[PDB]
Amino acid sequence: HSSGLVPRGSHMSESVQSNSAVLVHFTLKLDDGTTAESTRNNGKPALFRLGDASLSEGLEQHLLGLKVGDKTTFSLEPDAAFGVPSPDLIQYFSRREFMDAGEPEIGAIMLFTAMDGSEMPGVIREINGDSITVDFNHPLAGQTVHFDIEVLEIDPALEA
Repeated sequence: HSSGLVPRGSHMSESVQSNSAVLVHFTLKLDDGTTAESTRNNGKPALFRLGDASLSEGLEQHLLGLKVGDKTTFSLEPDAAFGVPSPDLIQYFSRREFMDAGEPEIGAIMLFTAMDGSEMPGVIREINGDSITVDFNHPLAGQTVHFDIEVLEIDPALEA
């Protein structure tokens, strides 16, 4: 063998792979310095799963190769992060469709049920009589995002 290939010592991956589940701490900040999301704020670490389109490819590319205990800080522009916002994700509802959901209020985040029963938040953008405008774009669409990520564990095992 001429590869530099080495049998892996550990029972689990030693560095993040294309399909790893990764327990992390993270902070995600916007250009103005505000914190959009933090594991501190959530109260607990997050599970980042590579290889199933739950993460952007740009985030995945910065996680690949990291080992437990590694910290990385980096920024992503929208095309590598949460994309730019699309006018197609602005949608129109009748006020009566909110009959059981709560009064629409400008700027509120409301939850909506999709056809397959998964839930999606939407932000109330306009209220004009019977017509309610809702924006379903990702909340961080269009933003440059600043990540600070620390790898806690790779492929955590089920507990007995």
